[PDB]
Amino acid sequence: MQLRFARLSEHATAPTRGSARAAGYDLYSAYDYTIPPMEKAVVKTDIQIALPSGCYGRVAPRSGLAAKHFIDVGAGVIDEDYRGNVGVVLFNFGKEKFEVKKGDRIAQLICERIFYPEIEEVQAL
Amino acid sequence: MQLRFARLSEHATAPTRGSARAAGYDLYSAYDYTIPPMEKAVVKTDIQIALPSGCYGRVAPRSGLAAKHFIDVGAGVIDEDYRGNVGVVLFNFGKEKFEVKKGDRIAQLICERIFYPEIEEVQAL
Amino acid sequence: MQLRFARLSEHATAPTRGSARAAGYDLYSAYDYTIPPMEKAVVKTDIQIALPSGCYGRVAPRSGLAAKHFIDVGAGVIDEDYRGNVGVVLFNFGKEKFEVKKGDRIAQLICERIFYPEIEEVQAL
Ligand SMILES: O=c1ccn(CCCS(=O)(=O)N2CCC[C@@H]2C(O)(c2ccccc2)c2ccccc2)c(=O)[nH]1
Ligand SMILES: O=c1ccn(CCCS(=O)(=O)N2CCC[C@@H]2C(O)(c2ccccc2)c2ccccc2)c(=O)[nH]1
Ligand SMILES: O=c1ccn(CCCS(=O)(=O)N2CCC[C@@H]2C(O)(c2ccccc2)c2ccccc2)c(=O)[nH]1
Ligand SMILES: [Mg+2]
Ligand SMILES: [Mg+2]
Repeated sequence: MQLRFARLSEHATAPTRGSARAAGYDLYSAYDYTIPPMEKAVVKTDIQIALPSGCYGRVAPRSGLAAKHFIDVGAGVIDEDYRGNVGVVLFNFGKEKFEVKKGDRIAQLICERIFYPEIEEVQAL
Repeated sequence: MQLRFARLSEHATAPTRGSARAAGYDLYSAYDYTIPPMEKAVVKTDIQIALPSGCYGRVAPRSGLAAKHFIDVGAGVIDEDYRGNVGVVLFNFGKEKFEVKKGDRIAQLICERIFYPEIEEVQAL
Repeated sequence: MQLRFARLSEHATAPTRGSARAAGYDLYSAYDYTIPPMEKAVVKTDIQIALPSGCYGRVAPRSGLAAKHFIDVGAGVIDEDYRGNVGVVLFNFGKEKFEVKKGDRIAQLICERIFYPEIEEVQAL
């Protein structure tokens, strides 16, 4: 099934995936942020998504931002039934401030397949 | 396609999942920990788990603890055959200490589906 | 349901997985690196890989390095069609430098199953 989304404001950008077999859709900041050194920011995308059945959506790092600028992505687990505004929690572990501009790609969204098991307690395994 | 667990001591709390389609089961600390700024702790759950076949268990961040308190989860890959005490490695990148009380939810456990491929070397792909 | 790889230099070490049900294959450094406290390094494996169809390759942390040495892995999303040198972005959040010696295992490679959905914009969910 498809990944669907809707744009919660005009500042949102539709996620894109250039390559057919790329693991994730690019997520774009809907706003300017300045993240000082050793600080975190929630970067809003102003999109809502409806994930396909049988996965969650992992908000995962973009490789170049980590290797060049020491940016990481925190949190990241979007439940299959989440319909709120997707926020990317960015961590700037670098020594200088990191600027996000509206329309910058700042993370990717991977549809990771998972089980939804029932849980059972036993005395010992 | 059940997740089974056992309590290794009476300090453990059975993992829970509120929504049927949340990605993960909440893991609870069995102990109090104080994590100073820019430090790590291994927080013990005092549970052992038996993951379903075809996945590993990812210990992943709770979204709120990351966006509000700059808490991140390190390590996180529990192999399908692991039967030891589940430990959550918490990183506090905040400027203030972070208190874990016994019984606090500190991470979530996601059953992520994976392959177990054989490996082969070639001269060049 | 083969993972295929090729060595790009003679400094590369073939990835290994000791347990049949371990989530990932060990990745080994091709070089010596010294990572200062609160810094990062891109550790080259000098291998290229060809992932099985239906997954991407997560470069994930080794549990012991995170809980003992405060090492974490950045980036980590290797697309199914990536044929370049696999680099591991290591973050040293410890107060002491961390030494990587050529031949050390520095991360694991997990074949995470994923969907590759088409994307559809709707006016609202
Ligand atoms: O990385 C993630 C992980 C989960 N989710 C979905 C849950 C987001 S949230 O439901 O949990 N949420 C939306 C409104 C408030 C809160 C929040 O935006 C937030 C911002 C600031 C302080 C506390 C919470 C948020 C956003 C992104 C990640 C985590 C929390 C994301 O969007 N991104
Ligand atoms: O996040 C993870 C990832 C893997 N595992 C399973 C393997 C845990 S462990 O086998 O690898 N382990 C138990 C004995 C020592 C070690 C440890 O508790 C540890 C604590 C402190 C210093 C060194 C090792 C541990 C626990 C949790 C994560 C990583 C290490 C977890 O529980 N949590
Ligand atoms: O963890 C990852 C995530 C993705 N990839 C594949 C893309 C690697 S890369 O194509 O994107 N790459 C190869 C040459 C330059 C770049 C790089 O080696 C790099 C090193 C130093 C600065 C900037 C980029 C790299 C390697 C690993 C992760 C991120 C960048 C990895 O190997 N490791
Ligand atoms: Mg506006
Ligand atoms: Mg995953």
